[PDB]
Amino acid sequence: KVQLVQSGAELKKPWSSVRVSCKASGGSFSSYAFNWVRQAPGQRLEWLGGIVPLVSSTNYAQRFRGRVTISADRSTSTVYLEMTGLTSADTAVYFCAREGEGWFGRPLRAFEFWGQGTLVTVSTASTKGPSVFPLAPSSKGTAALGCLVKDYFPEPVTVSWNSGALTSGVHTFPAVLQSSGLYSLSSVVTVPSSSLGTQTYICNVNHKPSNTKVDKKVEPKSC
Amino acid sequence: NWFDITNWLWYIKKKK
Amino acid sequence: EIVLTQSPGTFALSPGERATLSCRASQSVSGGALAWYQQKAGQAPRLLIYGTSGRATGVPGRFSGSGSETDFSLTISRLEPEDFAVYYCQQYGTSQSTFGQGTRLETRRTVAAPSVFIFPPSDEQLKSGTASVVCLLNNFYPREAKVQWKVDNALQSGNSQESVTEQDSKDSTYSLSSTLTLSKADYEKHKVYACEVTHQGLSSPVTKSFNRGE
Repeated sequence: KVQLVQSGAELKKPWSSVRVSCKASGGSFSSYAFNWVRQAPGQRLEWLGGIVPLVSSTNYAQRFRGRVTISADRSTSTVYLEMTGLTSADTAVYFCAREGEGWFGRPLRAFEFWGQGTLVTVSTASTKGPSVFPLAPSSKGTAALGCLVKDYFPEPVTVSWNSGALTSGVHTFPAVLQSSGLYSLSSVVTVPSSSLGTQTYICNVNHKPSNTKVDKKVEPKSC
Repeated sequence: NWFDITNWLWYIKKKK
Repeated sequence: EIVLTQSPGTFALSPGERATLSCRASQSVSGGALAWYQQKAGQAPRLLIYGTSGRATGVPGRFSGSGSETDFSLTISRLEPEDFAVYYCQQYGTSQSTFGQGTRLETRRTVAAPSVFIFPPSDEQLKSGTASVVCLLNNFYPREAKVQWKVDNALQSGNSQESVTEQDSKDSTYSLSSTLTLSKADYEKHKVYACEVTHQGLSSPVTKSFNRGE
């Protein structure tokens, strides 16, 4: 079975360069086309270019001409993407993809095999854990409460409630990128109003890039 | 069309 | 450059119904070199169809592709629950390959107005020098919604950000969070904080507000 395994997430400053690897296994390598495609958060797929290793033939999207270089190492069955001149417009998940193989070994051109994706974040920001602030339930039969996971960098964070015991009514929203260069997200849950005096609600936040784990008890508002 | 290169390789190898 | 335009942008259907998705090219695509991909949240694309009508290995028989020249189609003869996803077309008939912008298939349901909640900034955050006011629009359908912030009855601009959950897999709704960001100074300067919400399910706009320090 053809498998493509990419290198790990990358954090880069603007105007620096990034190299992403893609190691292929489970078939022939050199006579098939490998391509790179990216996807900015919540946006469409964008083809960057490709290589045919056997003949050392590359092909690049005109909007990246000069910034993108693709190469291949036949001895290790690995294809590489190099992108220079990085800016925040290049923050995206980068995928390697290989064309399919049809009947009689015919190459299919369309992209049948895909890597797991590589997040590349381009920013001046430094890695930073979140502050976790409570969104306390209204002092006034359903109540909404939550946690604001603020000013972390880079993506991603995970949020659970009561160590995973509370899942119904939970909405953990996509983060937004603030003008500070830092991310913020909210996670809310709707619970019975009558449970507010008796049940404890704790949001469990994990930001693996900074090794930051926070538990925040969200208590009814009071003054 | 660059996306046809590997088909030509496959054709040329299968041909002879 | 060949521009691919997918339509509709969003489709609301139910399992058991047929879906036909379309992909129109700004100029003829050479030799039927057109593929269709499926993508679910957080996953890599999956090839469904290659060369206009070839069914990729392991793709169910209910998927088929058709078309020619500048007009291409993906048909799902009878939807299943796992078919609700984003679908992309792609042309590779010339050296500069391009993708369409995507069509999302959502599950249809009855119009549902949001339940709106407003959250003052916590004292904890305020003691740090910043203030975030949060407005939650919970469990509404369809996806389109409008949030207006008002501070002392004055409409705010450029100081809010929002995001929306994926469609809920059980009840077909969406939720939306909007955050109004102000300095602690500006937050202590004003008194009345309001989020006004408009949505097709509402016969009149819903305003949730609080007075700072109450």
